[PDB]
Amino acid sequence: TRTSVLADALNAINNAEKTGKRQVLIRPSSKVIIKFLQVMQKHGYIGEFEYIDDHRSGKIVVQLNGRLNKCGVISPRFNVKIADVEKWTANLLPARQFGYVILTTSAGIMDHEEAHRKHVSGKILGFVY
Amino acid sequence: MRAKWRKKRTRRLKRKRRKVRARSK
Amino acid sequence: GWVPVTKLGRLVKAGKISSIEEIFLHSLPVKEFQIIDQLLPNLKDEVMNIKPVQKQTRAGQRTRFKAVVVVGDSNGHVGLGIKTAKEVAGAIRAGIIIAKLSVIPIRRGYWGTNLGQPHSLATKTSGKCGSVSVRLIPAPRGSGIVASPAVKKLMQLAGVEDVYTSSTGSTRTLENTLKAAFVAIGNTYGFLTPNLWEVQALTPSPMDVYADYATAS
Amino acid sequence: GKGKPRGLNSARKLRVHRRNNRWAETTYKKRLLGTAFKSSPFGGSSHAKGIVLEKIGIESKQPNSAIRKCVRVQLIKNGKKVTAFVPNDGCLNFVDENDEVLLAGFGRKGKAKGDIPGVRFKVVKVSGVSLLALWKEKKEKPRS
Amino acid sequence: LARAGKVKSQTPKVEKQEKPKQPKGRAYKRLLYTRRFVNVTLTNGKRKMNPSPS
Amino acid sequence: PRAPRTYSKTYSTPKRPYESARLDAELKLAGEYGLKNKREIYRISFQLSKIRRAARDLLTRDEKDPKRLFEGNALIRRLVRIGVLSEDKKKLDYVLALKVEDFLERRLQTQVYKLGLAKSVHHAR
Amino acid sequence: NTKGGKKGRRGKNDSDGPKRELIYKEEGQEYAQITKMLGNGRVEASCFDGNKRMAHIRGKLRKKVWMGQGDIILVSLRDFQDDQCDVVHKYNLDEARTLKNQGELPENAKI
RNA sequence: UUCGGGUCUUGUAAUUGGAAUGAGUACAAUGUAAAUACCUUAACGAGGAACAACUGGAGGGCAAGUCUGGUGCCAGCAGCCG
RNA sequence: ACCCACUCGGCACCUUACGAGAAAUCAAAGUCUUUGGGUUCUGGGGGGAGUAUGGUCGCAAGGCUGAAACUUAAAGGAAUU
RNA sequence: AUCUCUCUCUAUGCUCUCUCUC
Ligand SMILES: [Mg+2]
Ligand SMILES: [Mg+2]
Ligand SMILES: [Mg+2]
Ligand SMILES: [Mg+2]
Ligand SMILES: [Mg+2]
Ligand SMILES: [Mg+2]
Ligand SMILES: [Mg+2]
Ligand SMILES: [Mg+2]
Repeated sequence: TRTSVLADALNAINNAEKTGKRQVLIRPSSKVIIKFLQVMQKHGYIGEFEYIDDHRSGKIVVQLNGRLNKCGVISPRFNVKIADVEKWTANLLPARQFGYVILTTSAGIMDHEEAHRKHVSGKILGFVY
Repeated sequence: MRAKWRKKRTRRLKRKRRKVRARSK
Repeated sequence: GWVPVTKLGRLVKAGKISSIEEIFLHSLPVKEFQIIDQLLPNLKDEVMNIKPVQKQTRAGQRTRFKAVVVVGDSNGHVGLGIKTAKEVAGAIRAGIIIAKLSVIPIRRGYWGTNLGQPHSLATKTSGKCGSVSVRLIPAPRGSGIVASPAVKKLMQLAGVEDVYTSSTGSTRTLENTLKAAFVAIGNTYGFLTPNLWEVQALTPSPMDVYADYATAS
Repeated sequence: GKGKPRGLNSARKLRVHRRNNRWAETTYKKRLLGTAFKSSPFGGSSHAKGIVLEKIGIESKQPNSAIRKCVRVQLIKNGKKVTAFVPNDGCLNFVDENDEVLLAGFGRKGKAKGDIPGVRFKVVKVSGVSLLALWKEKKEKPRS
Repeated sequence: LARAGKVKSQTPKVEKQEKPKQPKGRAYKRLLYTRRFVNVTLTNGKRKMNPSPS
Repeated sequence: PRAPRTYSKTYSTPKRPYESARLDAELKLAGEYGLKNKREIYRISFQLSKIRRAARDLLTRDEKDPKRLFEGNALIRRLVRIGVLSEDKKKLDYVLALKVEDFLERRLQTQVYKLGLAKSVHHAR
Repeated sequence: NTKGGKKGRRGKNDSDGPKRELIYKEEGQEYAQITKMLGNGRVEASCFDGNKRMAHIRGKLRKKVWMGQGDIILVSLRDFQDDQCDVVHKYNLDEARTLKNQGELPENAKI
């Protein structure tokens, strides 16, 4: 079995980026993945995503800018506290200030900076750049 | 040196030891 | 006898280009060390290590010496070279030439506070030559280049203020380590970061524009 | 795909695995089996003292040569027979048999120095005087 | 004879020279600095310190 | 017993003892500012290192956070009081730099020699 | 030629001569007949004095001069120990005979 | 024109000085349960020989000598290489 | 039954590297410093050693499990002349 | 579709080691 759909999607995206291909096909998709993509779009890491979210499960096709470098996951979604977020950023993000650690928080799925602004940490979902 | 031969030798030694133990008993 | 063979070299000689930056932009086949000397004024010729090297063929040994050269100014662009040769001085010279030919620029990055003047490194950057993996983690102001002496020297030559490094593999092979470091440095500018993002249109090459002056007929 | 388990509730297993693996680190094993106390003549101790039995000039390992000069020591605490080397040139002329002597290791975490087989310990304080001092004149030993 | 206690029993012990008192702590450091970074006549060539009678 | 009599180490010894360039630098500093002990230089570096650590920590906390507003400012004030930091230079990045030369310059050993009174650093000492 | 000609014997050169001066006795140093040539540099050699001993080869002769059974040999006895002792100098057959003639060693063993 | 002044500032050697000091000593005063020691302080107190810094090293690792005499696979060094 | 066009599933190839390799090599040994798709199981210098001691499973032979003391500065992998 | 198809004992060997200046 595929256990983490989001992870697989991210892997696919990464592979596409590596290739230089400017379109993907996320296979099972839906909800969390969609939200992640939305967040990415907000900062403009992916160009435009369109899903044949049909009568089954959903299939996302991402027309992407290619400016995205890498987009991770971590499937043991660790319960991030408001202080060790810095540590996480240091570990995961390349630059000190460029890039976004994706957090699934009670306030919703968004990047790290936005979470900080709302002062709600949650669980790590992934990261871009 | 071959390892199989060594193993065989060891086994033989073990057997001998066992025999000795039996005798003692 | 400073007569060039290549067209770029000829152009450089004539004086219709004064910028290495342009060359870097258009990725030009440099094969004359003269060009770099002409354009890049002050560059420190530094030899790292001289490894004795042999190939034991019938009648005794055959001692060749492998010199490692790191060249560069103290502001951005850094040269890197290696040569095996019979005499040591000659080998060193050859390495220097090669290093000059190589010379690669760094995207000298920041930490967040900005303030002023090109500082340390852009991102967490890596490169592997052998097993050896070199990290370059951009270290805050004054946090002196922390590395293998060789790597420290290379960084100094480049013109980096403060960097954290992390080693993997057998770093006792100094040459390999140096190569890895060079690769990592190269990677720094070959990386997409929000400071790039906004696309700037292509400028024509000096090789295409000044093509009439490069050729003598 | 990274052989070790990576789950949120997978912790216990991970810990146990780590524990099991640790048992292969030689140092850790030494620390925890109690071989520092159960085995080894310097039983946990750092600077055991004993007494001279025989004054064997032990022949060295190869590339090198020369007769090396060592001491048979009966340790006062445990009472094991020990082969312990004496530093400097002709310090044997200050040791003598039936004399009390303090010993140390070899900067070797046990084991043996790079020429002397069987030897594991430096003779350091002959009758509580120290050998270095004796060597460089400095102080004189109680003997008669 | 191949017996223990050679060399030092054989070699004549030549006594230590009198020598003018080489300074201490701060002064010594200063002297060292003067020796190494103040002048040095070997400006062209190498940054070598200890020479030889050769 | 009494208890709270705590003794602090005050200096850091370098991890590599014969890294030549570092040693040379130290020697040069000693020559410049008359120093009996390399532990003096080491002491000062340790102090500076501590300051740097604090600054780093402050930076780790975001711009115009309460901690940053307090501790950083306090540090800056302290530095100004000693001297060392310039009056234009009060922005934490400067603190992160600070060199090593400046602490060996704003000290009685050098401060006496700075206006005269001695005509040599050893004399001043 | 030394032992077996070889490709790998011309990188040595031996200099002593057959017409060399015979070495005499010293203090803590005496003459031994070899009882049995043992392994690993060790050798069982009965002294002319009247003690059994255990003889040991010490450098020098370890590769340069090969030895056999029942040979007259200079042994410097250990001054601190006694049971383990070391070979210093091998005597030639002619040399041995001369020594015997002289009467420097006790007449008990034959060459 | 062949120097040179050393004009401007230093480095250098037993040379030769002209000024400081606490470390011991200490009238005493302070200190203190009483006295030590410190903080204060009148008297005595440095010309290299004194009022004396050792401790490791100098093939590499690793800063530092293809110096001088001795020993000669011995004596011994050497954490490992050697 | 043949022939072309496709796929689906399987054993495999050949070609490259644009990756990964310490390389030899690899369409996985790739997506592994830009390091967390899920899980089991093993290894931590070589030797002593798969030995000694226990335990068990066995008619036995043996298998499963599995040390330490001591011992050395190498053993080993791939390539190169 | 053109190969053609050859053959046996032979054991062992102990004596080092080496860099420069950039
Ligand atoms: Mg010859
Ligand atoms: Mg006082
Ligand atoms: Mg000394
Ligand atoms: Mg050196
Ligand atoms: Mg010594
Ligand atoms: Mg093991
Ligand atoms: Mg059993
Ligand atoms: Mg090998």
